[PDB]
Amino acid sequence: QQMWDDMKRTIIVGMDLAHETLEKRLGKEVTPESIAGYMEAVNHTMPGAAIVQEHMVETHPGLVDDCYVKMFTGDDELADEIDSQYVININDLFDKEGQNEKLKAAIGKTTWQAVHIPTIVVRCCDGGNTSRWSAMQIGMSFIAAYNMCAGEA
Amino acid sequence: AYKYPSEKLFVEALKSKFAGLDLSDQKVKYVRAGYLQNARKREFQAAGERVAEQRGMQQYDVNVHLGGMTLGQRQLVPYKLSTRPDIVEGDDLHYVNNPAMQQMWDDMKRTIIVGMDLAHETLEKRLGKEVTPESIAGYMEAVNHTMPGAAIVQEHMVETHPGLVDDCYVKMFTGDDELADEIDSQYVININDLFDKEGQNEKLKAAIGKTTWQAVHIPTIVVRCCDGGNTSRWSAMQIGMSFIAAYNMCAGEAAVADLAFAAKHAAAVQMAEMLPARRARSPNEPGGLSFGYCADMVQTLRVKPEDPVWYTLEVVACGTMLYDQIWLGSYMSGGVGFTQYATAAYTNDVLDDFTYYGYDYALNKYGDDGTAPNDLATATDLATEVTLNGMECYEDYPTLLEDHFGGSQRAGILAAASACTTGIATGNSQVALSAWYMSMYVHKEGWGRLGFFGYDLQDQCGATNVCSYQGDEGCCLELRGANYPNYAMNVGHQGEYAGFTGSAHAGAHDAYCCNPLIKVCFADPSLVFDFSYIRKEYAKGAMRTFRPAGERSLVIPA
Amino acid sequence: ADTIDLYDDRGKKLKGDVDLQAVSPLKNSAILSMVNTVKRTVAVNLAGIEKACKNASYGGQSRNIPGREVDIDPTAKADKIAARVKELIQVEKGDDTEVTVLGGGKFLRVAAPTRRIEAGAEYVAGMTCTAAALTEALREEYNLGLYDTPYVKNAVWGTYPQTMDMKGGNVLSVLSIPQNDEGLGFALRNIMANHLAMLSQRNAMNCAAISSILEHCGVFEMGQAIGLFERYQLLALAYQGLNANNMVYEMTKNNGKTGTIGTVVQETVGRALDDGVISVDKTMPSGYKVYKANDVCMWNAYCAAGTMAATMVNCGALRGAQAVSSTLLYFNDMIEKETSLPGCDWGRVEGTAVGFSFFSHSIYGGGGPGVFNGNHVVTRHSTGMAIPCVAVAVALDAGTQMFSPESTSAIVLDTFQDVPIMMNPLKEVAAAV
Amino acid sequence: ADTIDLYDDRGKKLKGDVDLQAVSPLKNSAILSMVNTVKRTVAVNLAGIEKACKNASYGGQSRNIPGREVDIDPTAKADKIAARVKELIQVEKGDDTEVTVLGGGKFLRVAAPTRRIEAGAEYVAGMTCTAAALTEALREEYNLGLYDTPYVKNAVWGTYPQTMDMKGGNVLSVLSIPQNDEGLGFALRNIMANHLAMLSQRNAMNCAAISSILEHCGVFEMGQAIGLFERYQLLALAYQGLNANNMVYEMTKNNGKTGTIGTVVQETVGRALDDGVISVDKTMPSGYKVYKANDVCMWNAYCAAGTMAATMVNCGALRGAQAVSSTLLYFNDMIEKETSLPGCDWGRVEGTAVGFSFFSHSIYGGGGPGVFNGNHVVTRHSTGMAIPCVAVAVALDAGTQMFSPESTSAIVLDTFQDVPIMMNPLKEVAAAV
Amino acid sequence: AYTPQYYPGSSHVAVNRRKHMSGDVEKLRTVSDDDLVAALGHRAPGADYPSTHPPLAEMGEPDCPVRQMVEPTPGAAAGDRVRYSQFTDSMYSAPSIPYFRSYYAAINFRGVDPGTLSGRQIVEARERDMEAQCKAAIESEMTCPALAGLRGCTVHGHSLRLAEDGMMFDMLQRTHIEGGNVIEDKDQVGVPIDRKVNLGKPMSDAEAKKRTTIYRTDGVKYRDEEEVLDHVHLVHHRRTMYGYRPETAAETAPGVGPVTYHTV
Ligand code: F43
Ligand code: F43
Ligand SMILES: C[C@@H](OP(=O)(O)O)[C@H](NC(=O)CCCCCCS)C(=O)O
Ligand SMILES: C[C@@H](OP(=O)(O)O)[C@H](NC(=O)CCCCCCS)C(=O)O
Ligand SMILES: O=S(=O)(O)CCS
Ligand SMILES: [Cl-]
Ligand SMILES: [Cl-]
Ligand SMILES: [Cl-]
Ligand SMILES: [Cl-]
Ligand SMILES: [K+]
Ligand SMILES: [Kr]
Ligand SMILES: [Kr]
Ligand SMILES: [Kr]
Ligand SMILES: [Kr]
Ligand SMILES: [Kr]
Ligand SMILES: [Kr]
Ligand SMILES: [Kr]
Ligand SMILES: [Kr]
Ligand SMILES: [Kr]
Ligand SMILES: [Kr]
Ligand SMILES: [Kr]
Ligand SMILES: [Mg+2]
Repeated sequence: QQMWDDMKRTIIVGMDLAHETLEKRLGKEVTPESIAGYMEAVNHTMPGAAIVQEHMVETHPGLVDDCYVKMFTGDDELADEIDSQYVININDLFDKEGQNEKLKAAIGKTTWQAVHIPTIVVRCCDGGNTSRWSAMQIGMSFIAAYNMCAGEA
Repeated sequence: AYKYPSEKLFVEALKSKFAGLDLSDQKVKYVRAGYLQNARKREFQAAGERVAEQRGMQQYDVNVHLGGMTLGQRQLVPYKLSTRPDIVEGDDLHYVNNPAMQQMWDDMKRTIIVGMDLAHETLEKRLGKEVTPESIAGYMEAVNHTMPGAAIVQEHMVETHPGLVDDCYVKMFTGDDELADEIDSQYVININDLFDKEGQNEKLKAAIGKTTWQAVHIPTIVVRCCDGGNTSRWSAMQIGMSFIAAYNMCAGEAAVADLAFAAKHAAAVQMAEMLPARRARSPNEPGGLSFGYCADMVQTLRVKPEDPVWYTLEVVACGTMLYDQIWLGSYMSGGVGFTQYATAAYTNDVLDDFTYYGYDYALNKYGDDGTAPNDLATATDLATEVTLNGMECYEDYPTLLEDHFGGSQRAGILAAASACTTGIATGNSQVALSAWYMSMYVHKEGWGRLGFFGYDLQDQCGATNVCSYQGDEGCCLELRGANYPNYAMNVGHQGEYAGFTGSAHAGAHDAYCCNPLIKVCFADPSLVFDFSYIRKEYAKGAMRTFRPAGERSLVIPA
Repeated sequence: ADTIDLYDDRGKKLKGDVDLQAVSPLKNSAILSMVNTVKRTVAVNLAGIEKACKNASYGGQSRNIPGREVDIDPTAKADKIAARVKELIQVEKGDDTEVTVLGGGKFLRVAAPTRRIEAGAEYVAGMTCTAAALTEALREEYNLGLYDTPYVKNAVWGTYPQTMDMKGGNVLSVLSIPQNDEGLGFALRNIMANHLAMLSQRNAMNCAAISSILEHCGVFEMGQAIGLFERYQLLALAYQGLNANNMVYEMTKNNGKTGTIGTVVQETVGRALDDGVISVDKTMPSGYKVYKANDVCMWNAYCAAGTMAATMVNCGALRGAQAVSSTLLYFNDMIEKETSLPGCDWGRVEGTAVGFSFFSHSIYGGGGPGVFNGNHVVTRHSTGMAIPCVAVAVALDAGTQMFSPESTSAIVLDTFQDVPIMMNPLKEVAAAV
Repeated sequence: ADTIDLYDDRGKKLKGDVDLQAVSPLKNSAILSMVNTVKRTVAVNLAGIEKACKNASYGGQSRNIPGREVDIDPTAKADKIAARVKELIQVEKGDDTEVTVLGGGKFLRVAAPTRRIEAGAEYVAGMTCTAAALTEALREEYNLGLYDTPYVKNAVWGTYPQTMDMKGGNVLSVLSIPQNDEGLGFALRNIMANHLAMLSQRNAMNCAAISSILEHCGVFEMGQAIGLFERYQLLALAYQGLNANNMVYEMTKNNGKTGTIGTVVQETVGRALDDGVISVDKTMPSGYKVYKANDVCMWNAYCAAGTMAATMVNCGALRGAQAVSSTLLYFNDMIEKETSLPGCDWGRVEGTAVGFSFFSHSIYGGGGPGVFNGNHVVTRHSTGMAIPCVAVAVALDAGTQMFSPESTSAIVLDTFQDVPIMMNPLKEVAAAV
Repeated sequence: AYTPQYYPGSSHVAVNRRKHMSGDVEKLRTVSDDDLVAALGHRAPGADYPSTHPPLAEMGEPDCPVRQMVEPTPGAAAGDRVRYSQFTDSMYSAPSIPYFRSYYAAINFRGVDPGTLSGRQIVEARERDMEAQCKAAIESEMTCPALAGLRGCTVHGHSLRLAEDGMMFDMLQRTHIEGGNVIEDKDQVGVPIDRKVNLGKPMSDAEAKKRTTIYRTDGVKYRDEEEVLDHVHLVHHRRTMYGYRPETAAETAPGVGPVTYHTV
């Protein structure tokens, strides 16, 4: 059951387009430091916790302990600047037969998030929940981490 | 008849939240305590510390809230379940934290109603079998062994652990009293015993007729692993196996395929149909749930039909939680979600006050339940009075406004009180719907605000689509649901619509709104969730005293 | 090029040495007319509307909305309602709009104007213009108002738009809604076999023709009749569906008294060898002969004709639809064993038949043959060479089915029984050449 | 009967006292042609096919199937491939099949023959016949065999048939697949606003016409332009989309230098009053005047034109698409407060605009204006009187958007830039009277 | 030309509503360009305007008759970013109410993107244009610096009891009273700024009640504003009627019943 729940609750989401939006529309600068702040935000918010509004009610963190977000990238320089608790280490996991270099070449200098929403949510609901749940808390985290208006175009 | 009292129904909850407070005070001292004021936030912070330590990765931390502030710069207040003494922290009403809420939805999702007449006609026509009470009894035994996932025909089958599927069962029901009395009562939904008020049983039996139906409830654990599309299929599989055994059929002949088509389609009554591609979902998911069906699942009507307001607000509680918290707040979005968008409709006795005020106003102006004119003039009168009164309550009681701090909450509650009053008074769901949008428009001009950015998409489309008869605009409210185009997106409407659909049939003193099969199916006390008192169940879930189905403690280590 | 002789449903020769292109869905005016006909024609169940309103059973499935009955009697006003519907949907005087009362007022046959199809992207304008015209006509005839017309609208349109289809409604089509398409180009594939049997008035030769035409029209729209595959599909249409060279008719007649699936297999092989479609390739040491196809597409067409004739001989003898699933399977399984050449659609008829047999004899889904169609997940896999046989089997059934054409498609029979393309499809296709 | 004067995109009179019926989607040959054009025309991304094969990136979304690269260069052989595609899909010499090389070989414009649409039930024959003809052309040109042709097939068709659409494929349409229809008749409503802006080559008056025409074609196919509702919809098309009586053009010019949403509201009311569409009904004690509509359908049409002019004025001044959502909302909210008459589509434009504002400024979905369309759950609710404004706002944007027309619809511009009905829609509609 | 009447009602609240709509709002305070830029938080005071695309003159424009006849705002000509100002207004008789802030923007300013919500009201526009619109609103009688403030996030407060000193609750306390004046020392999204923006004094409670656009029981009671109720009813009724059939005969369709109005 958990193998299937782990598949269903997973969505992969690029970050490059979001960073391009912040640059183009807001003139924000995206740095390792701003990305680090984003990754902390999204691992607080993704399991169902609040970052912007007041008097919010939240998911019990112990019911959603399996929910988390990590980033990964073909760009070793960036992967190295982020706290390793937030990063899938392609080089360590794919050390055999040069597999890490094949993966990094296929991914390119692009940045991705591996999002795993709570098992309890897909059990109550369905797999269609996954990309929507991911996007809501990704959005909340960008708002916080880049001092956006909490709801602008 | 009902008489609205001298003390507003919401005052008890205000006094229980704010002991000693002068309820007319517009000002307050802010102490800016942060999360440490609140036991639930403190417990959550400690849970997050364990989570991070056990997995090696940061998770919940109140200090990640932006601005260098944690939740609770103001006072974090609890919620009283309306009509209940139970006061809970707001997080206790988040659907993820509340197993009663989860099980109400699982109980609906795992239900399918399946006719037996077509299957019996197949056995007679194709095999020449005789269908008797004795053969039906053997079938009912077979289907209650097989439906949870156990074997009846083959050899060397492996089976589901009966303890993991203890909530799964099948009961039959029929308008034919003579057959219902011939089958062992453990297998029968007793319509006469459950619907003993205001002759409801005779209305249901007449509307069902001398036809025979199965209420099938597949295991909660299955729909949790899978989805609502599993329900009609799982049901049909084990129905088929049980007919094969109970009528000595070939275990797989052409006639079995006819039984499958009947069980899966021709005689299958889903709780909800599929949805279009942008919001693709299997059948038996909340987007496909009609408001008439939602109202018929709630069973307060068979308990106390002489108070139509109580049943109405129990439907509101059922629908607002399901549609706003689970469906729109999770299936269609997720995260922290939409708990308080819904709790506004079933906590602190606010909607109850506004609605009983309206009921009393209508009773004295138009007369008894269901007798007011079914017209736009009447909807205008009731909605405007109910809305003005509610707005004056928010204006006169600063902590009431503070409770429904978002305009969307106020909009939904004022409009629900307006439309429930109209439905009870006129007996007409469509007229009540005109009152719903009237409330929104009155409200908006009073305060120069209504709801969130995209709250009144359906409300500005609203009045003109009540009485449209165009293809994708016209529809009776009972058959509208969460996929009616205008309604497909936004919080603060769908459960309220279900509510005043119920209010119209309660005001008319009907036994149901839309489908008598749904009504009988969900009256059965063998379901896990008690559909006759929604808000009492929510209180149990919030207090960690509701036992759901589907847990896996029997097959996991400590 | 290829030429065929065209024969009618009684084995009489109609036309000789017809260019195969002249019976193409892209060229033959009768086929084009048949497509237009099923797209724009709908049926209205006025009796069902009357019943739904009087009993407030809007949406069906035992639904009852207490108190919301609307007491109207459209079956007693059918001529007046029909005239209003015609006025509301007709685009130009004398255009091809038709509105006809049937059943003494119980039903309306509505051929929506072709211009309304042309003006849209799909085929639903017939359904939607009729539903709207009928809703308006009822509103005006019975002086309905603000709060009761929505209920009457649901009597017509069913639970639309809470659902994507007019579920429980009373406007009927032999087509389904586009969102039910399994893939690209599948709308003409989504025609229930019970419907096809009624279109043909249970004339099994005409049923083969109607079903085969519409199946191959679907395959062309799917893009799977391009280049070499056009000849592949057109030969299958001609020989399996249009009784080319009288092969289906004659093979059925010569095996109708004592024949079996296996004797039709043998006749198909013998005809292929005599006609030069196949030849002996090599002989194994045991004396078993491996054949070779001298014309690959033509060998398939012979197998398609044999599959159909086998269906007519075996289901005809049983007077039962259910044997079609095994007929399609074992005709092709054994013709391969007989020749070491691949069977019809190179195994895709046999494969369709394996799963179709399973899902017409098991607990898991499907049903009797009458519920299948070219868009059904079970029976979609051959490009048009399986479903015509299923429809023929359904037409030949003498009363063994639970969900028979009369129970699911009675209004289809009445709606199309005076439509020339459906009354004599083979004569119409030949006359169009 | 209603008549209108037709004016072009530069405020020049084209035709006087035209019968309203003459611009109906059911009768105007130019409108019927536009529908046929968007149905049967597709673009081929030959560069994308070449890239996918050379890099084994079949299906897109970062997919890579190592070792399954197929080294082909269709962009270098575009004319030969184009000629083979035309030969494979053309039905008759001299029919309206067109295959044109664009971008020096990077793309092909394929106008599939109308007969292939007629022979089907939907519109997908252009997409499917082109994908099939292209797959065969590549197989033949590069001598592809049993085990590599399937990979090249996916380069053309994307992940079809594991998906219902050609996801990641390289055959493109301005329409979507039918299964994405939200309801009955929605295929012509499912045209991304970025596509509409490219069809118009960012000429905003032409954008209003193209989008309004296709929206109302959809509404007709939905069955929501029957009887009185025909006049309702046609007046909205004429005044909002076809610059009837020059009112959209003149009101925009009148407000283009210093005007605002509010001044366009005022001009709309003044015109309605001066033209006798509305009059003073009653006066309240404060002096506030309640108006009445003397011609309800025409009051809507004036509100519809004002909504469009207001979009051109406000989005034109911002040179930004995002203000269209608030323009549609506040134009109609304020015109109701100004008159006590209901606004455009009786609140359904305002309501669409409420949700559109929300879903173009929030976390929950939507996006910038260019991703919406008449089939989008957010923006479907008005019968054609909102999306044309959205497409116009997208066309007026000077570069504030992330998902701009040149990033999602570049091939649409090239494919249709020389198609007369898209180059001068207003002139072709008037000439077709 | 047509003379607008804007809105019904005869009370002084309705008069205030028409002042906001018509743009005839009295100036009550001054806010410097630098102070306003600092509070809005999109750029450093004195910094050049960033751009999202090149100036229109530099890149040219498609051949469009609408573009050629609608004048771009200064911000659009320059290619500025689209930025925003966002305000929250107390329900305890703040001068402004969300919808009428949006009507003020939509009637009196060009190229603006207003949005109305219960607890926040936003104006997006090209940055320099948005600053001018924000300056006009914040310096005017539409603004009390205690009952209203800039809040680009964490907006909670419009519906809460006021603080003892009359300040509307702000979770981020971006404003506070210093010696009778409201000082802002954080930008609108809560980031501390190296200046103290002085927004002058709060309105007295009596001034607020004279200047407010809200109806409520301690000021002008909504129940008594029968012209506004009549307007609401008329628009709802006509919307209902014409959705059934868009013609005057719908106004007496069965089911309308004896609709009636107070003042007409
Ligand atoms: C009633 C059917 C027709 C149908 O639609 N499904 C059936 C029965 C169905 C039931 C049997 C449960 C029970 O005993 O009550 C289930 C478990 C599906 C369900 N409803 O949960 C199943 N088969 Ni079946 N079914 C099976 C199989 C099979 C094999 C068994 C042949 C043998 O020699 O034992 C044969 C088909 C064949 O001959 O190839 C078969 C037929 C059949 N299968 C015949 C009953 C045969 C009999 O009378 O004994 N199954 C198998 O071949 C192995 C897997 C096994 C499945 C259970 C599992 O996977 O653990 C089960 C899968
Ligand atoms: C970022 C948005 C824009 C958006 O797309 N969604 C947001 C935020 C989102 C987040 C906030 C979680 C967090 O704090 O991290 C969630 C919980 C959805 C989620 N992602 O799980 C939510 N809102 Ni919102 N949102 C709400 C509401 C509201 C009210 C709050 C006004 C006030 O005075 O406090 C206003 C809209 C309005 O003015 O009408 C509002 C806006 C907004 N809402 C603004 C943030 C406002 C701010 O900066 O403070 N919500 C409500 O009105 C009540 C219910 C409440 C929801 C949580 C619950 O139901 O328990 C929450 C529903
Ligand atoms: C055929 C189809 O069933 P229907 O004919 O639509 O009832 C389909 N079932 C299946 O394919 C069942 C597959 C799993 C059980 C058999 C495994 S061999 C379904 O339910 O959608
Ligand atoms: C609009 C649409 O999103 P897309 O534009 O398709 O991304 C749709 N979401 C929603 O309707 C979200 C509804 C729930 C959250 C907001 C409640 S007010 C959906 O995900 O299918
Ligand atoms: O601020 S928005 O109205 O976009 C979202 C409210 S939850
Ligand atoms: Cl070929
Ligand atoms: Cl050959
Ligand atoms: Cl009419
Ligand atoms: Cl009129
Ligand atoms: K689940
Ligand atoms: Kr809280
Ligand atoms: Kr909890
Ligand atoms: Kr076993
Ligand atoms: Kr059954
Ligand atoms: Kr459901
Ligand atoms: Kr009442
Ligand atoms: Kr307002
Ligand atoms: Kr039909
Ligand atoms: Kr295209
Ligand atoms: Kr400021
Ligand atoms: Kr301020
Ligand atoms: Mg009573």
